[PDB]
Amino acid sequence: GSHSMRYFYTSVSRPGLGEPRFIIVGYVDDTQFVRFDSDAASPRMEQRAPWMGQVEPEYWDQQTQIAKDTAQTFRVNLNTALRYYNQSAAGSHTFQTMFGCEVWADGRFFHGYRQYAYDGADYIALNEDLRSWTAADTAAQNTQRKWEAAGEAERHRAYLERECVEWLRRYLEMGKETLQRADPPKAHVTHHPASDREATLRCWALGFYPAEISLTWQRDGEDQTQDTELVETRPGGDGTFQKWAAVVVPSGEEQRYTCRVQHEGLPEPLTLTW
Amino acid sequence: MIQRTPKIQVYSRHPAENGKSNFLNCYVSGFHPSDIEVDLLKNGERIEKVEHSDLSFSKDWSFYLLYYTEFTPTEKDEYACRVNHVTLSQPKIVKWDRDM
Amino acid sequence: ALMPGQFFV
Repeated sequence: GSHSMRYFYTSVSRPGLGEPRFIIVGYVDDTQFVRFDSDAASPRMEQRAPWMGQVEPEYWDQQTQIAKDTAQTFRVNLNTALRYYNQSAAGSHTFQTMFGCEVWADGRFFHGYRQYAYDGADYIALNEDLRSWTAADTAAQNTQRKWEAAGEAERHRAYLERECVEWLRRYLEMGKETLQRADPPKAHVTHHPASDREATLRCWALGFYPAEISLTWQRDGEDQTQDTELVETRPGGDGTFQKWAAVVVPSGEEQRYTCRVQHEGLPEPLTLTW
Repeated sequence: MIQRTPKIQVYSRHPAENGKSNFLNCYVSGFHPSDIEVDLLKNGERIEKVEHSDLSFSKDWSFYLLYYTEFTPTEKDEYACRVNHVTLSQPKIVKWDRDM
Repeated sequence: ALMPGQFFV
């Protein structure tokens, strides 16, 4: 389908205990490929996907530098927020950004974004025209005025529309053998009594990539979603994802119920029964 | 400030089979702020070797982490995940159930 | 990759 590169910064202050912590994670689609964690005597941008071995060694030095500088500005930003919101120096607070670009399967750009949060709430966001801002409150309006006066939106649009897209295409090629092979789910259903009258059927989908999936129970061929328990998609730990959907049924009625598994690595949707 | 209480799912990487090595996963998500303490327990006792994914977060800004360890399930050994967070009055303990 | 450039709130 489409593809994305996404970055997520987290900055957390710790009054009394030294400098804020600062973490970057970077994703292509549903696979993390880099990390930066300031909690080291000499922190480095580090690979988190093996195809990242294909970059030039300067990449790590250059990305490490940018991570370190970004950590410094977020330590200033944390302090600035204390002034904007008239908060004391005593408590720990959080800054976050996320940004990325999206691309069709053919590599054509179609969406970029950039958003900021303070203490877990929207702070300021780049609008979808990528030329204007939405401030969540009067505190953030300070930042909106600042960034409008300084034409920051254009620097954001420059990166999101060009270098973001170019690098995304380069990583997709770099990691084609994994990034672009969809692992289909390995599915199966299990049987566990509820009453002596009732039993629960659970439909498992394991080991699939990417993360988007459709797991539904049908009774007599029509969808049953007001009686299905459906856990959130969860990581396997090896880069694959997991999900299950369950439904309680009267005894004997098992052949009425079917499980429909739709996923991009499946030539056609799977149908399973007990 | 916004504060969101963590969701907790405990599960194995592959379907449990007694005597076959596996990965015990505890996946905490939807929480805020990010300070959190996660222990994996074997019969009530802390497991020393535990690792976790890099701190990330979702579209609504809330954080998630995967904690995990290699283990070999048996029939008698009970496993659990113990989570502590500012939103919780005491550590929340979610037991591992190989059927979910 | 990231590019240089910093944004102070």
